[PDB]
Amino acid sequence: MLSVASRSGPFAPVLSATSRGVAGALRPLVQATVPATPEQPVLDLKRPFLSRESL
Amino acid sequence: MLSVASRSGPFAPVLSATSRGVAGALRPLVQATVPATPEQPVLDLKRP
Amino acid sequence: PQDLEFTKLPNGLVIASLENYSPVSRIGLFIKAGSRYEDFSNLGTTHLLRLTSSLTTKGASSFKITRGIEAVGGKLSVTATRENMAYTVECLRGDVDILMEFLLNVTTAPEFRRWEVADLQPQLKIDKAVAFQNPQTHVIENLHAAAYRNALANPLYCPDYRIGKVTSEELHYFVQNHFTSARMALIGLGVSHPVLKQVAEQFLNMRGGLGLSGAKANYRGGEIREQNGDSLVHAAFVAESAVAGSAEANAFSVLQHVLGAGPHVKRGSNTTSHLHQAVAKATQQPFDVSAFNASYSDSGLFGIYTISQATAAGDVIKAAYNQVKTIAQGNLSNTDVQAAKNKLKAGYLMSVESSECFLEEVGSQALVAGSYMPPSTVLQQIDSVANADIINAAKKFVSGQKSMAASGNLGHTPFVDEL
Amino acid sequence: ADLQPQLKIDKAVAFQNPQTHVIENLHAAAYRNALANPLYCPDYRIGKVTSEELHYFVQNHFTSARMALIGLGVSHPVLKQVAEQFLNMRGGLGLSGAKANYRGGEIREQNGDSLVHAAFVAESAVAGSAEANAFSVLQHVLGAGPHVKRG
Repeated sequence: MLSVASRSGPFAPVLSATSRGVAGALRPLVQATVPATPEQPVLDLKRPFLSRESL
Repeated sequence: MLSVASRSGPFAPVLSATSRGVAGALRPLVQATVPATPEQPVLDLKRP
Repeated sequence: PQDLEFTKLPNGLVIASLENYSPVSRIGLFIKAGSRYEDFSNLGTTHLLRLTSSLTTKGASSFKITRGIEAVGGKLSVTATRENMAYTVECLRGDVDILMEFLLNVTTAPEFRRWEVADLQPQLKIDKAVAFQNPQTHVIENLHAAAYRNALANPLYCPDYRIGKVTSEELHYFVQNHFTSARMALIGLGVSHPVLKQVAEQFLNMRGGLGLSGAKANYRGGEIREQNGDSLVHAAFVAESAVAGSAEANAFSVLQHVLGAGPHVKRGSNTTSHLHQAVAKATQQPFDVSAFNASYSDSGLFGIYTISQATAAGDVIKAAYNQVKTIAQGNLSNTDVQAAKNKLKAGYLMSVESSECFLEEVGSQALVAGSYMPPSTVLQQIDSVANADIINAAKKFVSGQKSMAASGNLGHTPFVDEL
Repeated sequence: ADLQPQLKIDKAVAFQNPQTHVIENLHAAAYRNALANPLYCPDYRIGKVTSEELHYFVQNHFTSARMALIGLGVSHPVLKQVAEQFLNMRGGLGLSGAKANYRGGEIREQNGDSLVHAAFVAESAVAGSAEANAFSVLQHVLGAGPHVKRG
């Protein structure tokens, strides 16, 4: 019951030699999308998301 | 005495069409050369 | 209907196995290392270390490692926190031997050659930039930087002034003092126990003993305010909370789910949360609020995170803070507590549902004592949280010295002494 | 727009000397609203300053009553009539500011330099007051300024 997944909170980066860095916990931005939030990240030195490793 | 140029308070950035810009103030400095070895390396920004 | 096997070897290494029938096997090595063990002289070492998982070793070159894992089709990854590090490999049952050999070499036979390290330095900047696109990353690291003096404050990413200044000597020094046998745990899922014993015997002839230890993370009630041109302000104010393992930690977990720790219904309004239903009637709809709970070995953090507009930044915070005070004043009903407990149980059992998260859970609690804690016992403890305990947690948060970390226009955001 | 990039050059030259960065942080650490404003433009605003903001600031702050004119070699009577031209410009009073409130916070930086700088300030008196003179004497008692060289 001690893991970050079991206690949502600080990010736990999962950077890997063969997969992207998509990770984290308690990231309260997805709930704000529905209420007015036009702001979206710009594509400055950015990478794809969803880490489509297991296609 | 109401001008900070003659005090050790804030700095006074200056600019000039012909002269260069240098700040002032009197907080401790300069006297660290005698006891220490604070080098003065040239870097990306160069002005005389 | 198989169970798990545990063995603690004389060296101190902990082994675990859970024979399943999935045609895919996963093995993980959990090391009790992290950014909490660095010091001001070697800041940024862990971040570089987690990117070296494909460098040449004594028993395998970088070319061999990459090609071998790719031909088999397996995957290798590194996951890092402020208190632990983990290496994980996934592959098919028939190719486990080769991947275990590579994992042995990487974690045990690192070279840290000069030119390779120099080349990796550019990567560090790219990795730090892509993570900082999400504003929460920067906000929360500053929060730790403003909540502690010595430990649990060291950032998870290399400071900009240390890029290009990390040497193989620091890497070797860190490995030799922390990658120790009595500080590691090896977990397998698709593999049988005896083969794990065999490879472990290969792990029991290296390093050994115990490693250098850190110091208690002192608490400093600081504030860090950052100014930028964004239209939305992200703020987080936190107080100290006892952690871990105590029933008080459970009380804080229940408390955050009473306050709406997260969303459940897609495109919903979160009608069961006391925070969202107060902010909503205070200002316009564009905003976001939630409780924040972080647990660490020697200390814990509980607070509130909010995203709002620059003009509305002030009132929002006030409303959220007020809600907590009512809870500490004894205003509670024993019907939302049951709902909160149900939310907690569902989240736990549903998070461990995936094999990947289950492996992480076993490795995480294998280091504190090594005794596995079945979910039934976890649920039993959760159901044992009383009501006065939650009010006690609320009172402690209100009376505790607070920290803060804001990032935005910060034109109307309140200071920590005005809350 | 063409002058915008010069801002970086000026800012960098000033920060070459670490004392500039320490004070601008010090003011941002002891004041909440008014005097916390940096003398140099923040990094994110470098490319986004507009001429409308320049115009708006000028009208509201270049008022005649706020100004003073001083001459050393010039004669007084001619100074009157040269200044007569702008009497059709500006006028009245401008936009007042806000009284600087005190906070008391800290701002650490953690740079790689070997020589650490610091600062330890507390609330003092107001410019042009009897108490302000006592503080001036106080700092000079504590060896505020060096006199003899290499000594």
